[PDB]
Amino acid sequence: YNVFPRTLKWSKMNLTYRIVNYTPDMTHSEVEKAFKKAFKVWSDVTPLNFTRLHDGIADIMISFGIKEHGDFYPFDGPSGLLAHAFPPGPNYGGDAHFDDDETWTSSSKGYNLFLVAAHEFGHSLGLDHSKDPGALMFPIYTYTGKSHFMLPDDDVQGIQSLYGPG
Amino acid sequence: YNVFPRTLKWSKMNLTYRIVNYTPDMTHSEVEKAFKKAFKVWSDVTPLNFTRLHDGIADIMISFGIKEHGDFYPFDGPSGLLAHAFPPGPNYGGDAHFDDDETWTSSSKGYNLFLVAAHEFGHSLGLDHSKDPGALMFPIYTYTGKSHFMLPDDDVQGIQSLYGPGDED
Amino acid sequence: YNVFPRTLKWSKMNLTYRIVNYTPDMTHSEVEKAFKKAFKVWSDVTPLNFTRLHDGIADIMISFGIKEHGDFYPFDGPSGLLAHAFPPGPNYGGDAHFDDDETWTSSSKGYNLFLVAAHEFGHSLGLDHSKDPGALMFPIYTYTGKSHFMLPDDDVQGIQSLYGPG
Amino acid sequence: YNVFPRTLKWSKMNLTYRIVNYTPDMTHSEVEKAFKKAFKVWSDVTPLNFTRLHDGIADIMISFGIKEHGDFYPFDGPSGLLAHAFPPGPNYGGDAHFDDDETWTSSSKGYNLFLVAAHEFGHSLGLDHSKDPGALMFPIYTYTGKSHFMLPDDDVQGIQSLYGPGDED
Ligand SMILES: O=C(N[C@@H]1CCCS(=O)(=O)C1)c1ccc(Oc2ccc(C#C[C@]3(O)CN4CCC3CC4)cc2)cc1
Ligand SMILES: O=C(N[C@@H]1CCCS(=O)(=O)C1)c1ccc(Oc2ccc(C#C[C@]3(O)CN4CCC3CC4)cc2)cc1
Ligand SMILES: O=C(N[C@H]1CCCS(=O)(=O)C1)c1ccc(Oc2ccc(C#C[C@]3(O)CN4CCC3CC4)cc2)cc1
Ligand SMILES: O=C(N[C@H]1CCCS(=O)(=O)C1)c1ccc(Oc2ccc(C#C[C@]3(O)CN4CCC3CC4)cc2)cc1
Ligand SMILES: [Ca+2]
Ligand SMILES: [Ca+2]
Ligand SMILES: [Ca+2]
Ligand SMILES: [Ca+2]
Ligand SMILES: [Ca+2]
Ligand SMILES: [Ca+2]
Ligand SMILES: [Ca+2]
Ligand SMILES: [Ca+2]
Ligand code: NA
Ligand code: NA
Ligand code: NA
Ligand code: NA
Ligand SMILES: [Zn+2]
Ligand SMILES: [Zn+2]
Ligand SMILES: [Zn+2]
Ligand SMILES: [Zn+2]
Ligand SMILES: [Zn+2]
Ligand SMILES: [Zn+2]
Ligand SMILES: [Zn+2]
Ligand SMILES: [Zn+2]
Repeated sequence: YNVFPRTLKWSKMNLTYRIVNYTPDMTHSEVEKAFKKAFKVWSDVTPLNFTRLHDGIADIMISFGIKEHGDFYPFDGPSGLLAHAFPPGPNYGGDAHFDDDETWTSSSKGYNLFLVAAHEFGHSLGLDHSKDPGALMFPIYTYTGKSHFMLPDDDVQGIQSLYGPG
Repeated sequence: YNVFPRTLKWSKMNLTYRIVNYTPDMTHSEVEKAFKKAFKVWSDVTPLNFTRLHDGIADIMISFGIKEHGDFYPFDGPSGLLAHAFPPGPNYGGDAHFDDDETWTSSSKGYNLFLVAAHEFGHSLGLDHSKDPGALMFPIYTYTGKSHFMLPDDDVQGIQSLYGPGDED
Repeated sequence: YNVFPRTLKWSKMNLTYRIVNYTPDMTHSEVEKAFKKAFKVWSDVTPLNFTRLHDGIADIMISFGIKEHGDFYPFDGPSGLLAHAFPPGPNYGGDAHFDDDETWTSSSKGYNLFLVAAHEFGHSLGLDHSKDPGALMFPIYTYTGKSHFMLPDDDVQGIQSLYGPG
Repeated sequence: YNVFPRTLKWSKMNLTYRIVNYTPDMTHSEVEKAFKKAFKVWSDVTPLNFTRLHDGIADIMISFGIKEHGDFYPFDGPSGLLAHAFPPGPNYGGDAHFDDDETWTSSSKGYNLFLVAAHEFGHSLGLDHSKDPGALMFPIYTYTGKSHFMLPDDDVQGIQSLYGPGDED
């Protein structure tokens, strides 16, 4: 027999990402910074490193889309589903899509992109939803106003359980 | 925290299905009996339970379509791809699609719907194709009609590696 | 230059149809009768004839589907959009899809299939929406209880303006 | 009663568009200037009006995507198909898609976004490809950058056969 085995973790520590397109809501510079900072969340506590490619295929393809946007898991217009990502693996594995029917922001007016991305990249790297209500991997969006992100211990233990400490 | 599970499987034992639409080739009643039996192939041999829904969102959405019918697996007219099913997962996950350019039956003629459905529902549950030529999960159609259907050992081991044996008696 | 020319009418009077699949809500016999009767509406007042095929390609392919069902014009779950059809032409032209997230009926409990089909086949044959509130080609569903359908004069004039009288 | 119109065209002169997302290759501002100019190619020469929407449902939804991006017209990486647009109609009708595996510019380098958009928007409005090698609707990319853009006669005749000339002065 055969089952469908999942890829439980990336078998390499060095990963690439490509920002394929850009939301109307934020500057390219703001978007870029949000994603760089969201990857940093995970690289800061593991041996994982993240390199941005401008062209061609990277492990983690990032794009913004609305409704049916190419994977038959359509988004839903404003609110509800915010974004989704695929777990580790080839092709669509690791990739992240953000519903551009949301208003994305570098602060408080709409969804904070850094925080939603950081959550999504947890998925990209092998983490499911946490049941701990303080966790970044908890299913619900929270934005504290705080200018300095610290990754909650539950997420640190989760990611470390896959990759070890940095 | 939670890491994703080891294999694609359902994380709950109680599953629902919906017959979204029906083939011209057989009565509603024959289609329903075929699919009920196909699920029982798997429930008999694990702790899985299957309940039919008449409408709304079920885990396993069953439908009959031809050519482009809403995914990346277009059908191809008569013979060829008979049907396909998505592995366990949300939305399209677990769904089962049957090519209605085939002849579906409850006999030895055309393609026996019970047998192809039993096969497809292994995919819906987490089994890919087997290489064991006696396996129900073998990717080639073979008709048998034994009064008491026995699931081949290779399929019993595959499915129980995913969900365990359920009540062994 | 080129525009995209529409096919304004079928260039043949004899047309075929295929019922590809069947709703859960009605017997095959009931469904069959509804479609036969809905075609009859248009054949009764024009030289058009309709032949049912069981297999292969016919001019008017009839199927029931939910959500995304193969043409990127998805249905919408219960209520709202009931069905849609394509105007005359090859391939998808003439075809009719019915949203099987509606309850279809031979009477009053849910949508009367005969009446919605008859409307859809008006589209299949080259008619747009009527502005006359009594017309079968008016955009809004009405079901009178009446056991005997008579096609409103506005629709008779519309279809005849394309094909002539029977 | 109403028979369908003779050609695929918009049955209203006031049309809206939405820039759903943006290419990495150019600033928001450059992208907006390119598209505004592309629409003005057609509004200058018919009674058509185009208004930008910042969100929601517009007649013409513009977006940048790669490979499978939600239709039956997957992109193909660099060169090849540059972009495609649906003819006038509801939902996908009028929408314009640009392959972001191309290099989009506001110069002679890569593919000039203004020119490819001007071309695509003819499709969004009801023009198919022309055989006139000097036509904007010719299916092959050619760069010119004349300060005052003149729409070629073949494209003026095509578009006005659909919507008339608007104010001729
Ligand atoms: O789409 C989403 N949710 C649902 C999916 C199904 C459809 S639905 O249920 O409507 C929405 C979705 C929701 C949230 C999300 O990203 C998330 C998830 C959790 C957080 C968080 C948090 C914090 O408490 C706030 N700070 C202190 C502790 C911790 C970290 C920083 C932020 C973004 C990403 C996606
Ligand atoms: O889907 C539909 N409508 C909308 C489309 C956009 C989404 S929405 O606006 O929610 C619904 C739709 C609606 C209706 C429909 O079929 C129709 C349309 C009109 C009729 C009618 C009628 C009658 O008045 C009743 N009798 C006496 C005169 C005449 C004929 C017999 C019946 C079915 C077919 C499709
Ligand atoms: O679509 C199908 N396969 C290919 C078609 C060609 C195009 S493709 O090559 O992509 C896939 C397809 C789909 C479903 C199928 O269902 C199947 C698969 C296997 C069987 C079987 C069998 C037995 O040998 C007969 N009995 C004794 C032992 C076992 C069990 C009972 C029956 C139906 C079989 C084939
Ligand atoms: O995708 C495209 N075409 C093919 C690519 C190969 C795959 S395919 O063969 O399917 C289609 C494609 C898409 C958009 C294009 O935009 C176009 C099309 C034509 C032009 C032009 C031109 C001129 O000659 C230059 N100037 C003087 C006269 C005219 C007008 C101004 C510019 C952009 C051009 C090509
Ligand atoms: Ca990937
Ligand atoms: Ca949303
Ligand atoms: Ca087939
Ligand atoms: Ca499912
Ligand atoms: Ca057809
Ligand atoms: Ca509906
Ligand atoms: Ca390309
Ligand atoms: Ca549109
Ligand atoms: Na947005
Ligand atoms: Na069939
Ligand atoms: Na139904
Ligand atoms: Na690009
Ligand atoms: Zn997606
Ligand atoms: Zn999540
Ligand atoms: Zn399918
Ligand atoms: Zn199979
Ligand atoms: Zn359809
Ligand atoms: Zn209608
Ligand atoms: Zn496209
Ligand atoms: Zn073109």
